[PDB]
Amino acid sequence: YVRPLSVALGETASISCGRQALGSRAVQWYQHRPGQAPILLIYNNQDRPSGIPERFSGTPDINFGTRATLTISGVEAGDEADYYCHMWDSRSGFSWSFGGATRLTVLGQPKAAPSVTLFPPSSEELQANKATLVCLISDFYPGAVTVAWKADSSPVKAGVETTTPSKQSNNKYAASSYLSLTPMQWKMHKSYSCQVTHEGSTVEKTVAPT
Amino acid sequence: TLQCTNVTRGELKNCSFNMTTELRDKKQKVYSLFYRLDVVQINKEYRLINCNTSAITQACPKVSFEPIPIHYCAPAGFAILKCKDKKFNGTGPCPSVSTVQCTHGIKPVVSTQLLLNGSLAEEEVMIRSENITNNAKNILVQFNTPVQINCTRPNNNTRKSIRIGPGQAFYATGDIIGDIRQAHCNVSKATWNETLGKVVKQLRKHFGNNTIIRFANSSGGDLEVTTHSFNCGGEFFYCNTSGLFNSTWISNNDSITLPCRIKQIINMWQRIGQAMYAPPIQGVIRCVSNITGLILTRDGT
Amino acid sequence: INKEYRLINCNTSAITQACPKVSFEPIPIHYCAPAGF
Amino acid sequence: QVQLQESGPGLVKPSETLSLTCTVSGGSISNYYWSWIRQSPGKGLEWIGYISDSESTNYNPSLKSRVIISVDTSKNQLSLKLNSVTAADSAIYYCARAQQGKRIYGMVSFGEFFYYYYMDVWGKGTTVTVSSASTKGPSVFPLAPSGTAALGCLVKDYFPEPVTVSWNSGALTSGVHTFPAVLQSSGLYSLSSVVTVPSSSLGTQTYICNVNHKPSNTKVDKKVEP
Ligand SMILES: *[C@@H]1O[C@H](CO)[C@@H](O[C@@H]2O[C@H](CO)[C@@H](O[C@@H]3O[C@H](CO[C@H]4O[C@H](CO[C@H]5O[C@H](CO)[C@@H](O)[C@H](O)[C@@H]5O[C@H]5O[C@H](CO)[C@@H](O)[C@H](O)[C@@H]5O)[C@@H](O)[C@H](O[C@H]5O[C@H](CO)[C@@H](O)[C@H](O)[C@@H]5O)[C@@H]4O)[C@@H](O)[C@H](O[C@H]4O[C@H](CO)[C@@H](O)[C@H](O)[C@@H]4O[C@H]4O[C@H](CO)[C@@H](O)[C@H](O)[C@@H]4O[C@H]4O[C@H](CO)[C@@H](O)[C@H](O)[C@@H]4O)[C@@H]3O)[C@H](O)[C@H]2NC(C)=O)[C@H](O)[C@H]1NC(C)=O
Ligand SMILES: *[C@@H]1O[C@H](CO)[C@@H](O[C@@H]2O[C@H](CO)[C@@H](O[C@@H]3O[C@H](CO[C@H]4O[C@H](CO)[C@@H](O)[C@H](O)[C@@H]4O)[C@@H](O)[C@H](O[C@H]4O[C@H](CO)[C@@H](O)[C@H](O)[C@@H]4O)[C@@H]3O)[C@H](O)[C@H]2NC(C)=O)[C@H](O)[C@H]1NC(C)=O
Ligand SMILES: *[C@@H]1O[C@H](CO)[C@@H](O[C@@H]2O[C@H](CO)[C@@H](O[C@@H]3O[C@H](CO[C@H]4O[C@H](CO)[C@@H](O)[C@H](O)[C@@H]4O)[C@@H](O)[C@H](O)[C@@H]3O)[C@H](O)[C@H]2NC(C)=O)[C@H](O)[C@H]1NC(C)=O
Ligand SMILES: *[C@@H]1O[C@H](CO)[C@@H](O[C@@H]2O[C@H](CO)[C@@H](O)[C@H](O)[C@H]2NC(C)=O)[C@H](O)[C@H]1NC(C)=O
Ligand SMILES: *[C@@H]1O[C@H](CO)[C@@H](O[C@@H]2O[C@H](CO)[C@@H](O)[C@H](O)[C@H]2NC(C)=O)[C@H](O)[C@H]1NC(C)=O
Ligand SMILES: *[C@@H]1O[C@H](CO)[C@@H](O[C@@H]2O[C@H](CO)[C@@H](O)[C@H](O)[C@H]2NC(C)=O)[C@H](O)[C@H]1NC(C)=O
Ligand SMILES: *[C@@H]1O[C@H](CO)[C@@H](O[C@@H]2O[C@H](CO)[C@@H](O)[C@H](O)[C@H]2NC(C)=O)[C@H](O)[C@H]1NC(C)=O
Ligand SMILES: *[C@@H]1O[C@H](CO)[C@@H](O[C@@H]2O[C@H](CO)[C@@H](O)[C@H](O)[C@H]2NC(C)=O)[C@H](O)[C@H]1NC(C)=O
Ligand SMILES: *[C@@H]1O[C@H](CO)[C@@H](O[C@@H]2O[C@H](CO)[C@@H](O)[C@H](O)[C@H]2NC(C)=O)[C@H](O)[C@H]1NC(C)=O
Ligand SMILES: *[C@@H]1O[C@H](CO)[C@@H](O[C@@H]2O[C@H](CO)[C@@H](O)[C@H](O)[C@H]2NC(C)=O)[C@H](O)[C@H]1NC(C)=O
Ligand SMILES: *[C@@H]1O[C@H](CO)[C@@H](O)[C@H](O)[C@H]1NC(C)=O
Ligand SMILES: *[C@@H]1O[C@H](CO)[C@@H](O)[C@H](O)[C@H]1NC(C)=O
Ligand SMILES: *[C@@H]1O[C@H](CO)[C@@H](O)[C@H](O)[C@H]1NC(C)=O
Repeated sequence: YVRPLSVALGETASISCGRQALGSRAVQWYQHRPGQAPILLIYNNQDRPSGIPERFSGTPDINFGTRATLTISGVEAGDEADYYCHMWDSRSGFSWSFGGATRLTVLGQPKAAPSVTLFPPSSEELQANKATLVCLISDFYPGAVTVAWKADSSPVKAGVETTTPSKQSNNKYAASSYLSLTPMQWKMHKSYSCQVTHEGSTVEKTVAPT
Repeated sequence: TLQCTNVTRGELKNCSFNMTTELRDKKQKVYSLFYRLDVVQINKEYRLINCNTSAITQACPKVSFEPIPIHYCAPAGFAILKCKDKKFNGTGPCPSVSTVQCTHGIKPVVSTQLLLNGSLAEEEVMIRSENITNNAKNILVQFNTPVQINCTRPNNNTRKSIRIGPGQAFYATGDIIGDIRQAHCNVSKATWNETLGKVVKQLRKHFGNNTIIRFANSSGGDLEVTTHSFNCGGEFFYCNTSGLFNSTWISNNDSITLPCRIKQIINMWQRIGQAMYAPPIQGVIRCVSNITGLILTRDGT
Repeated sequence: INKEYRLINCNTSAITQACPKVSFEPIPIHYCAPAGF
Repeated sequence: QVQLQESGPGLVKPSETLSLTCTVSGGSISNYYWSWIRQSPGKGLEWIGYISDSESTNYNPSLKSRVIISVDTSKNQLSLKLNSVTAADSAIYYCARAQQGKRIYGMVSFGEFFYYYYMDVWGKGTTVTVSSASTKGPSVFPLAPSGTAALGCLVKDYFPEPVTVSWNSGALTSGVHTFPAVLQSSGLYSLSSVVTVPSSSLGTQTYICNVNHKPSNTKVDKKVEP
């Protein structure tokens, strides 16, 4: 399961390990952004691989008792991922599973507003007896938006699918939004909108059949 | 009846048992750790080693097993005579004699095979026996230079008080804090090589300047004699000595390691019907002592 | 711990009942020094 | 240095053999330990098993009764054959090189050490989906634009994940923006890419989005123009 942790931008992160050791330990730390390759941060209790910032530091066991904690100083927005504690020690056997995914969320990031781009049905799919509006939303933070479709001025609510806000490489979020229509429903209307409410404000983008 | 399990090779156990409380009508299921040498079978069911032979008395955990220098004195009207002969073997007429009222500081060290913390020999290393031709006479060789031995049980043990009755407390081994390791001893392989060379030099003076002198380990008996049996910090060690006596001598950093085991149910002497539980010692035990003598036993090239 | 009770000493010490023939009466005691004192 | 790349069916029917492969680049296969790690949606990183430089088998007991990690040294390639697959086996499977560390705490002579394994370099990943539903190629529909302008491609009903989108075979890479997919109630993902483009070059330069869907062996292109 997941352990929540919240730090502020540019502060120090104290990720405590899930399972504290019984004897002499060799703890591996892993950073995992969901849907991506895990990144080894610290393999020996204090040793880091080639290409890891100094701001990542693990506690070595010089004396017994001191628990293993991952220390992230000057936390960036990119340091938002799951952090696993791979705990081996002399008393427990062969630790097959990784740690408990600590989900570090960084607070105080720049609040950026979305970028709506609505496309009409293409001529090919219209010639294929199927219409599809696509309302592309991107570069918004915090990553959570609510989409509202409108045929002219009336709500639609029927036949709409929307992505969950996935994260971008620029540490902002993006989400698609498709409204499936019949080729005649899209022709019998004057306009179609995509109200995109992010945080506490809406952004309208309308598209008409001409 | 004890319910024991291995502790997470397979030497020290983890046993639980229904125990009497401070009320005569209440039981309690407490657990404790016991070494292998203290338990025998019938979760697997175990039992203390002494239960089918003798009662057991837990040593008071305030008295110390530390050898304090003891002086034996003769009463008024008597006297003690010392021997100032730096090469005085066991018997014979001591040329230089002096009278004392009390003996020197004698540490009552209960040891085995290796004479610990004893007094040295001046001039050269001495060797004594009643009839050295009689192989049933233990040879009491006493060094002139001490070879140092360091012993330690590295497990950070914990003591757990268990109220077994009104004013009756059984001190048990709670659990190990940290690593589980091996109890052992170290001697310098160099200082033990030259000390065995001095011993082997005096062994030819009555066995032959050409015959070979060989060293082997024990050939049988009990744990108290087949191993270096002593006390360290309050717990009774039993150290394998095959790594020290494995050398054959002809007419003409270094470290040896001795795998010691630890036992708590000990009959101090050959006492029949009496056993003692040594309470566990908290912390990490390590003691530094000199082996100054030796007790050999020739075979009978 | 009807209500449940217990002797006050049970969690600290064993208890010995005084022999009911010996008397707690202060008898005059005389302390004497040995010969030579 | 050393890099790895996985490849596999991407879609395996339930109760079957989930074959997988991973070719490593820039290193010898027979002097490093290799480990398989999968990460299911919602669950955590699960260690499948690992093979040594001596080609020794040792699997997670959670699976084991279904895993058999092989390795062919003629190439730099080793496999992974999870069989009797069920619904919960859908995950992103990763190919990582494990290195062995010998953590000594007491005496090496008595055996007072223990071996720990750490993966330092990883494979990019291979999405595997388990479902009785057959595969299906998509169908690219072009999104025509209208200082700055934006155009893209609609990749309608396909199954299963993923699809790769390249613009001008790889030439157009700045300003590109591919969006995550959308699973419709019919049971098919619909993805859409879009490229922000300077307005003056709309009528001159040509744009072609290259959509590939591997489970269907389909390679399709399309043009975008007002
Ligand atoms: C009686 O007699 C007994 C027997 O005669 C005798 O027993 C001895 O007991 C002592 C104490 O109990 C034992 O000492 C321990 O030794 C352990 C092993 O140390 C050896 O190995 C390590 C690692 O070796 C690998 O790595 C180095 C590079 O680091 C390479 O150069 C090596 O070649 C090797 O790498 C190859 O081999 C691996 C296989 O092992 C392969 O997997 C690998 O791929 C490679 O092929 C060495 O670092 C040691 O070097 C030290 O020794 C030389 C002399 O040889 C010294 O000059 C110098 O000081 C060197 O430092 C050595 O060779 C140690 O692991 C152990 O210390 C650790 O553990 C304890 C308890 O767990 C910790 O409290 C302690 O702090 C140490 O932890 C550090 O290291 C671990 C592991 O790396 C880290 O995870 C941890 O975070 C911590 O790191 C911190 O310190 C580091 C420096 O140490 C530092 O770099 C970090 O940044 C961080 O600050 C302990 O010392 C000894 O082994 C027994 N003897 C024998 C023969 O077993 C007894 O003492 C006698 N006396 C009595 C009983 O009174
Ligand atoms: C020798 O043998 C004895 C057994 O006779 C051992 O003593 C037991 O040791 C185990 C651990 O090895 C103990 O189990 C632990 O109990 C803790 C107490 O939690 C209890 O109480 C809470 C109420 O606060 C309940 O909610 C809970 O359910 C428990 O009933 C737990 O905190 C521990 O939980 C850990 O493990 C679980 C699952 O593995 C994890 O999910 C947790 O996150 C956590 O990490 C654990 O359950 C047990 O209580 C001990 N028994 C007694 C009687 O003390 C000795 O340890 C052993 N010694 C040696 C040296 O071998
Ligand atoms: C052979 O003789 C040796 C010395 O004559 C014996 O070594 C002695 O062993 C005992 C028990 O193992 C030690 O007593 C322990 O002392 C420590 C603390 O000591 C330290 O702190 C005091 C401060 O008061 C300081 O004065 C000391 O010098 C130490 O720095 C306690 O924690 C223990 O509970 C216990 O009391 C002796 O200290 C130790 N003496 C020396 C000089 O090392 C050895 O055990 C003998 N061997 C045999 C087989 O009998
Ligand atoms: C503790 O571990 C030892 C070591 O494996 C166990 O010894 C085994 O005991 C069984 C009897 O139950 C024998 O059949 C095996 O041959 C033994 N193996 C070895 C290597 O000696 C012992 O049983 C374990 N004890 C407990 C309580 O788990
Ligand atoms: C008490 O029980 C112990 C169990 O260890 C007995 O000692 C063992 O006895 C068997 C057979 O009698 C021997 O094969 C073992 O070698 C003995 N082991 C040891 C360590 O002595 C002991 O004889 C029993 N004592 C009594 C009085 O019954
Ligand atoms: C172990 O070694 C020597 C005895 O051989 C002792 O250390 C010497 O002790 C004498 C008298 O006690 C001193 O005159 C020397 O100066 C000491 N030498 C050193 C280097 O310290 C030591 O006390 C012995 N330990 C015992 C007998 O427990
Ligand atoms: C052995 O373990 C005990 C704990 O079981 C250690 O005692 C601790 O010592 C630290 C000081 O470094 C104190 O802050 C703790 O409160 C102590 N704990 C207890 C329970 O008393 C002791 O340091 C360990 N010793 C060794 C040599 O490992
Ligand atoms: C036994 O232990 C003693 C002390 O723990 C060791 O003596 C130390 O030796 C080192 C290396 O020569 C010196 O730097 C120290 O100063 C010594 N300690 C003291 C108090 O003098 C001794 O070497 C050990 N011997 C063995 C065989 O393990
Ligand atoms: C003391 O240590 C020696 C080795 O240092 C042990 O010798 C073993 O003896 C058994 C027979 O009982 C053999 O099967 C092993 O091969 C021997 N081991 C070695 C390394 O030679 C001896 O057993 C130990 N003493 C005790 C009482 O166990
Ligand atoms: C035995 O039980 C008595 C119960 O009276 C304990 O004494 C009381 O302890 C509590 C808290 O420990 C105090 O608040 C009371 O003031 C104590 N009363 C008296 C009269 O002492 C006593 O501490 C217990 N003893 C042990 C060793 O556990
Ligand atoms: C304690 O007594 C109960 C009574 O039935 C029994 O079930 C239990 O196994 C006993 N425990 C031990 C450790 O003997
Ligand atoms: C000790 O020396 C005397 C005379 O030097 C000798 O008679 C005696 O046999 C010696 N002791 C032993 C055990 O040989
Ligand atoms: C003595 O040594 C022999 C061979 O080295 C071994 O078989 C035997 O178990 C040893 N005995 C003791 C008591 O160490």
